[PDB]
Amino acid sequence: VTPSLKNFLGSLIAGATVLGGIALAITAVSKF
Amino acid sequence: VNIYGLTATALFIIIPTSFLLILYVKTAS
Amino acid sequence: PGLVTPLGTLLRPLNSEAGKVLPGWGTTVLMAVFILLFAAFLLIILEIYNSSLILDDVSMSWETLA
Amino acid sequence: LSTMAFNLNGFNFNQSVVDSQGRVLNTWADIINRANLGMEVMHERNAHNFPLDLA
Amino acid sequence: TGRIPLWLVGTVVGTLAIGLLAVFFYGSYVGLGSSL
Amino acid sequence: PNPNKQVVELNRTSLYWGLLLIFVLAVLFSSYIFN
Amino acid sequence: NIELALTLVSLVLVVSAGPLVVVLLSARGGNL
Amino acid sequence: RPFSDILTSIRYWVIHSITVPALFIAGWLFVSTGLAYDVFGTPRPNEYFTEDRQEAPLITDRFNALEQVKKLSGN
Amino acid sequence: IGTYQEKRTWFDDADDWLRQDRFVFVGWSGLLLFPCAYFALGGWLTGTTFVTSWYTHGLATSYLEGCNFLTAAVSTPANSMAHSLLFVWGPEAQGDFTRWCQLGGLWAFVALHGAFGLIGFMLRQFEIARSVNLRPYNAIAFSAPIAVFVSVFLIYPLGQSGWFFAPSFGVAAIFRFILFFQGFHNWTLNPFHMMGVAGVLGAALLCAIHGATVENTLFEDGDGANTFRAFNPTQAEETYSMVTANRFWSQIFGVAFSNKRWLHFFMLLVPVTGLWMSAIGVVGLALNLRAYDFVSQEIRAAEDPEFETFYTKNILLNEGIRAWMAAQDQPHERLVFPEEVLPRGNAL
Amino acid sequence: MEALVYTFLLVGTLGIIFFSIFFRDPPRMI
Amino acid sequence: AYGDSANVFGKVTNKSGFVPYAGDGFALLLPAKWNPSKENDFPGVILRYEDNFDAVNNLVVIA
Amino acid sequence: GLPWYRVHTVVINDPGRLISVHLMHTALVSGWAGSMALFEISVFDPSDPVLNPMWRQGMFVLPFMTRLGITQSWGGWTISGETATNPGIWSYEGVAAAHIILSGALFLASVWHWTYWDLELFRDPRTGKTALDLPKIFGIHLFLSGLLCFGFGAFHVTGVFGPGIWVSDPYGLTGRVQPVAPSWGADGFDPYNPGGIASHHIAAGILGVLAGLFHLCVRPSIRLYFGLSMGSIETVLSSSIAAVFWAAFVVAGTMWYGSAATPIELFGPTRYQWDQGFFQQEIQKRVQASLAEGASLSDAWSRIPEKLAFYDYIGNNPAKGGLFRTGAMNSGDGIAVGWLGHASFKDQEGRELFVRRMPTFFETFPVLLLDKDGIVRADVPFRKAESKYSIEQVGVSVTFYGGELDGLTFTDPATVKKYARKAQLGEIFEFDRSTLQSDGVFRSSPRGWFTFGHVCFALLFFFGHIWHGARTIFRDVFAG
Amino acid sequence: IFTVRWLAIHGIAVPTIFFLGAITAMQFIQR
Amino acid sequence: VTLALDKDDPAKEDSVKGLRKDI
Ligand code: CLA
Ligand code: CLA
Ligand code: CLA
Ligand SMILES: C=Cc1c(C)c2cc3nc(c4c5[nH]c(cc6nc(cc1[nH]2)C(C)=C6CC)c(C)c5C(=O)[C@@H]4C(=O)OC)[C@@H](CCC(=O)OC/C=C(\C)CCC[C@H](C)CCC[C@H](C)CCCC(C)C)[C@@H]3C
Ligand SMILES: CC(C)=CCC/C(C)=C/CC/C(C)=C/CC/C(C)=C/CC/C(C)=C/CC/C(C)=C/CC/C(C)=C/CC/C(C)=C/CC/C(C)=C/CC1=CC(=O)C(C)=C(C)C1=O
Ligand SMILES: CC1=C(/C=C/C(C)=C/C=C/C(C)=C/C=C/C=C(C)/C=C/C=C(C)/C=C/C2=C(C)CCCC2(C)C)C(C)(C)CCC1
Ligand SMILES: CC1=C(/C=C/C(C)=C/C=C/C(C)=C/C=C/C=C(C)/C=C/C=C(C)/C=C/C2=C(C)CCCC2(C)C)C(C)(C)CCC1
Ligand code: OEX
Ligand SMILES: [Cl-]
Ligand SMILES: [Cl-]
Repeated sequence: VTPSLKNFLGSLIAGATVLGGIALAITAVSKF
Repeated sequence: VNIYGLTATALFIIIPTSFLLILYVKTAS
Repeated sequence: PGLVTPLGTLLRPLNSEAGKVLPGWGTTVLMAVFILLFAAFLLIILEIYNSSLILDDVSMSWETLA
Repeated sequence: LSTMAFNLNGFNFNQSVVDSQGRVLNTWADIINRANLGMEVMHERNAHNFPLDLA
Repeated sequence: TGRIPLWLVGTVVGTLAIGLLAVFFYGSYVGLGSSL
Repeated sequence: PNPNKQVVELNRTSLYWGLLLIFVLAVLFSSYIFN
Repeated sequence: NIELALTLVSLVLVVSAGPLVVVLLSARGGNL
Repeated sequence: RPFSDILTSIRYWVIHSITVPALFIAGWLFVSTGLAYDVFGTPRPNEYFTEDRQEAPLITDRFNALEQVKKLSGN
Repeated sequence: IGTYQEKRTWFDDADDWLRQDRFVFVGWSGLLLFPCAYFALGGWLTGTTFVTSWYTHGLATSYLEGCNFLTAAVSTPANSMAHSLLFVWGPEAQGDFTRWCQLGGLWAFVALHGAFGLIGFMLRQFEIARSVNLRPYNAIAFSAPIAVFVSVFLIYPLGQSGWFFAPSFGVAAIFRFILFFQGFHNWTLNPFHMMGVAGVLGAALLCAIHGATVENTLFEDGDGANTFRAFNPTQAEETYSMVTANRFWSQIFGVAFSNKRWLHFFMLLVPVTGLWMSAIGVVGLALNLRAYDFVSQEIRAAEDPEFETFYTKNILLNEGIRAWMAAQDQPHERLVFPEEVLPRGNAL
Repeated sequence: MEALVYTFLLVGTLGIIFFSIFFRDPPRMI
Repeated sequence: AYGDSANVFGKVTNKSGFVPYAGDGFALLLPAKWNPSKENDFPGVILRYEDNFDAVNNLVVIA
Repeated sequence: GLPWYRVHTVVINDPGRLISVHLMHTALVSGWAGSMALFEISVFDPSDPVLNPMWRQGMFVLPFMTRLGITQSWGGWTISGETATNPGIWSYEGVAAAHIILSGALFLASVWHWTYWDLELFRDPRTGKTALDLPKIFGIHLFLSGLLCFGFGAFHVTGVFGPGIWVSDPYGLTGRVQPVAPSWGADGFDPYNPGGIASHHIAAGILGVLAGLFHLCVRPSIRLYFGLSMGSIETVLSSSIAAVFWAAFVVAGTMWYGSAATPIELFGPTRYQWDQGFFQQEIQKRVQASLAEGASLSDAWSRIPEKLAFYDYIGNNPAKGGLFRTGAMNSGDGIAVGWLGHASFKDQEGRELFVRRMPTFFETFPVLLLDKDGIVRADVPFRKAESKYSIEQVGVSVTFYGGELDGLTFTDPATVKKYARKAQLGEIFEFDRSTLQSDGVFRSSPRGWFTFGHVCFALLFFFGHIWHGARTIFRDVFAG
Repeated sequence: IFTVRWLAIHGIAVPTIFFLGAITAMQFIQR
Repeated sequence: VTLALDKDDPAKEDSVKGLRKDI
């Protein structure tokens, strides 16, 4: 795996976590 | 600048003008 | 209506059903997965062209024609 | 425009940033000055017999 | 609320804000970015 | 017999605006057209 | 810097004079 | 509570009578300590020109930039 | 619900919460507008406060360096980066914040986040308008600002060598960008910019004339000097006389609006039209397709030395701007022009 | 004759403005 | 990341307006604002400096 | 009375006449396709395929026809420059005539669909009112679209049945339409990898077919249908406008940045090529090789192909053009006649001097001669009162190796300065600016013009998406 | 105590107060 | 003589050869 590809895949995971966190946040606030 | 240049300007100042005049005359009629 | 042409009758069933919807989000969740996957694909091709995602295989140059 | 007509030009921060030893650290203002110089040396190519354009 | 004249609060805070901007102009003619 | 049949409507101001625009645009691009 | 220091002292006293008059007048229900 | 009501609540003032001062002090210390120069790699007034390079640095290698910029910065 | 009654879903929950009366309308668009805008504007502040372009443009662009509000600016990345998105994890910064800032990564960060912020803002306009059940003319009008940003901060930079030749986020930076266009692209001569200037000047005239007319044709609905007091927020009758206004402009200017709707529609059409026209012109400059000069006069001036016009004079000025700024404005070109080669007029 | 073309365009624009002020639709509407 | 404290309320490094320079068997105080130049106007040019703005103001040391 | 900007809204609820109005647009497009092609063929010179390529002749549609295979012509000439032994029905003229005949057929079809707009097919069976199942209409159209995409990539491009696609060497010195093989690999995503076209079209095609079946079989979600107004024709229009404007940007970038789909010997060289000295480095490279072999400077420069040298010219740069500089590239610089040969500028000291090439961003660039070190050693001074790098005082002589001026040496200050000004514009070629009476200004290549036009359309269509999309979302408010 | 309104107020005010302190120190740095 | 780079650079300072491997 090219270092660029490895970093790119990692950034994708980071983006998913950032998005997932937003969903969790709105889920919790909507829940309460 | 050539015949084409003047022809372009002529058409641009004639085709649209005539079209507008026709519509107004039709509506005025 | 009217003008019932044979071609019209042949294609009639294609447009016969309409407004028919599936209750609930249906396949919306599956669609969302595809949208995300295709979005990732576009990012890869863009980064490769932008040279951000450097890959050993691709050469990203007119020399690729060679 | 009227004030500048009386030679009251806008802010001049040319060579305002200086390092420890005194070397001038150029800024965006300096780049704008570089262009201003070009327009100045060109305007009235034959209408200046002296360096200063006091007029 | 109470025991606090908001008009004074504004006058004081406003005076402090003027002072902060004055420090910026002071720094304009002193230290870095002073052309000297 | 299409019920969708309608008619275009051009008023005096609309006509004036159109003619003014077509002329102003010509005055603006005429110089560039003749380069 | 003594001159600068006492200069600032003067600025403080003079600038505070105007509000001082208002505050006092307001406190004693003056005609402000 | 209207902002005016809060801007009149002396309690609110007491609550920010320490936090706000600390926030400003921290900002002053940040720059005074020199942490800002290290955090953002902003050249200090005495390190803009190195003994090696007496001219503005020009990064020319895109994929070899990391090492280039570090060398230009004289590490 | 849904003209059929459906079971409530988590979406319905999140929907009501996001679309809920709140100090500020979060909505669904806010999930993009609030975060991106904060990072964009925040990055611009951090950059202008403590970030240097000494390694990107060799220029001091930070308050820490001693720059003021006007000089401080987030400069574009070096031309070596070309059209690289320059992520912090990118093949350049390689996850180094200090270097990412030194490489000019913040500029791309602010631009990218700001670009999506504008998209989120326009989406917010549609969202709020749909909730208020009103035609989203405001959102359609916000297309002109977005078009200008995309054409000047994206299309042009992409059409040129790299992000280096893009507007840097700074007062002085924008000024040098403007001067560069005149010297190299002759933006002023471009007909599309001309139409754009007409729109901005025309919109300003409309805004001023409309405010003056209305505020000067107001009816006496009060018994005090202050007319502003004499108005009811839920009044039905117009506060000013459209008739009186119509006659005044009909006699003073010769023509006057008679439909309030058309007047306001014209007030929003003029500015939007102008911005879009200038955007098309910037698209041409991106590809270097510019109306730099008229060959007809150029040939005449060359053959006839005496022949001269303000057009020829402006051409010479552009020649000086390019020759007396290229050395620094474009450091990648590494152009060392002997003073004798530079074009200088008599004296000066 | 490019100047003649330019003069025609300028004259034509002015003519439109003329009728737009004196031969305009009566402003029956406020 | 050398932890050099900012020169807050400190003293100016150099206000002489001249930076001492040393070359091959020749030494002189170059003007501080003047920047290094890379144009060999004449043969034997050893040191070449020019003003930040006007290039007319230049200095050449030929050996 | 519909306003002028709302006259074509009459067919919004007339599916029968909607096909007619669409048939008209298709006919007009087909007619222009064959018409413009016929005009270009009537104004095209295939005599010189080296110094007078199609892009230099300002041809626009001819490149596209050649890209997919059309190369011969009933004129007995090939785009390659050789005689068209058997152009066949698919000659440039043939394909043009075909499009024109298609246009006519579409016109007659439009007339019938307009007259007989009331077809029961449009009516819905449950109510009898005219209703279109947009959900299924997209599915059936998508399925057919996928079929063509896969077929084009697996046959026309692959070559198994289709003629093939135009493929050229990295320096476009030699290329033609040859069958390609799908890469089916990471390299397949390289924009300059021709094989990618076949692989992508085959992959995208098969998926499209499958996706079409899904839309045909699976019905839309109730929440999605209402949420996306899947019952509104304007809904598909707004989304479709979004797709076309998106593609336009992608197509433009592909043309500007260059790709295997945009041959440099069919659309002209890219501006970046000059910016990076692509062709220039090759010329110097092979020259150095020939010198390393032991050949004289004349021999090496003589080896350089004029076509390669022609590519190394600021004039061929697409960015070097004007918005209103209309005409073919040949006009404005003349019709290339031949190559004068490499110009070698040397000072009296014997030091080789290199003329700094003009950067694309610069309309006029000062002439500067620098040594290998990169130090300016000579130039044409604007002020000659007391020059220190004057070509005269530096004593610079230009010697041309290869080309017309092969072995020709020039010491005349004026002559040397003249060649120096040309050198800064790249390789020095002879141009006939009499036949076309060139104005002496550079023009943009069809590549640049295509990019400008499609980018402009794309930016405008963005407003179209927002407008039609806003109307669909606020249909209730816009209702009236 | 941490409503959206409160979060927004401290989302800008807290950073601004720090930035202001930093800018003030910068006004007293000597080259 | 001069290296291809020693020739491409003076002719075009932004040439890939001169703008690459510079580190
Ligand atoms: C296939 C794309 C498409 C289609 C089918 C439509 C269809 C429609 N649009 Mg529309 N529009 C589009 C794209 C499209 N638009 C784009 C990209 C934009 C952004 C600029 C707009 C912006 C727009 C606005 C602002 C409006 C419409 C409106 C309308 C409706 C009225 C049409 C009309 O006024 O009669 C046409 C009568 C005319 C006199 C116009 C013809 C004059 C043109 C300029 C001359 C022809 C030039 C050339 C041949 C155009 C083709 C160029 C092409 C080859 C690249 C209609 C149903 C109107 C509406 O109310 O929406 C419902 C409306 O006001 N559109
Ligand atoms: C995106 C579509 C597109 C593109 C990229 C091109 C590109 C090109 N065409 Mg072309 N053309 C097109 C569509 C297109 N065309 C269509 C639809 C037609 C049918 C009418 C033609 C008919 C055509 C002919 C007959 C010729 C070309 C030619 C050319 C080439 C010369 C450059 C040029 O066109 O002059 C420069 C382009 C401009 C200066 C644009 C004009 C500026 C705009 C219009 C603003 C004007 C606004 C103003 C209101 C206009 C009226 C003002 C008034 C005073 C008149 C060039 C590569 C020439 C050629 O090379 O021959 C093979 C040629 O002779 N084209
Ligand atoms: C093994 C199978 C295979 C292979 C080898 C390839 C190979 C390739 N595909 Mg591909 N693809 C496949 C399967 C495959 N594909 C499948 C199954 C699908 C789904 C059907 C796709 C869908 C797909 C799409 C949609 C695209 C490709 C593209 C490409 C090419 C990449 C170059 C490129 O990105 O264009 C150039 C660079 C870009 C497209 C990146 C830019 C994208 C931006 C976001 C577009 C701009 C939009 C925006 C409105 C612009 C705003 C203004 C701007 C100034 C900012 C490449 C040769 C691209 C292509 O067609 O090349 C033209 C592309 O667009 N493929
Ligand atoms: C300098 C000129 C100019 C500016 C600064 C400007 C600014 C603004 N216009 C807005 C709106 C509008 N403008 C409109 C028409 C126009 N706007 C015009 C000209 C301008 N408009 C013109 C000429 C017109 C007439 C055609 C309309 C119709 C609207 C609106 O509806 C909207 C509004 O409601 O205004 C009150 C606001 C939307 C902000 C936003 O997206 O929120 C979120 C913030 C975001 C997305 C951050 C953007 C970040 C930017 C793009 C990049 C980074 C910039 C740095 C932080 C700072 C750089 C500083 C240097 C440039 C000096 C904003 C205050
Ligand atoms: C020999 C000769 C003739 C020499 C002259 C040569 C010469 C100088 C040539 C130049 C010609 C020329 C004009 C060139 C410019 C070309 C150009 C830049 C064209 C741009 C075209 C274009 C479409 C631009 C896009 C942007 C755009 C749409 C701008 C529109 C600008 C515009 C028209 C704005 C309004 C201007 C204006 C004067 C408004 C008056 C409004 C008005 C009547 C108010 C009255 C009024 C107001 C109220 O508030 C109320 C309440 C009422 C009741 C009311 O009534
Ligand atoms: C980039 C980035 C990021 C973000 C960041 C941010 C967001 C930041 C922020 C920052 C900030 C948030 C800052 C602030 C600023 C502000 C300031 C600095 C202020 C200013 C003011 C002044 C200077 C004033 C003046 C004057 C006047 C005029 C008024 C009153 C007062 C006075 C008088 C003084 C993240 C995380 C995503 C990661 C990645 C990267
Ligand atoms: C009837 C018939 C026939 C015939 C047909 C034909 C003849 C066709 C063709 C037709 C045609 C012949 C078509 C075409 C048309 C044209 C077009 C379609 C174009 C247009 C143009 C445009 C649209 C453009 C515009 C513009 C300008 C100019 C400026 C710039 C920009 C632009 C470019 C955009 C036949 C035999 C078949 C048989 C059957 C019947
Ligand atoms: O005339 Mn107009 O202008 Ca104001 O400066 Mn002095 O004098 Mn001229 O010079 Mn530069
Ligand atoms: Cl002048
Ligand atoms: Cl004088």
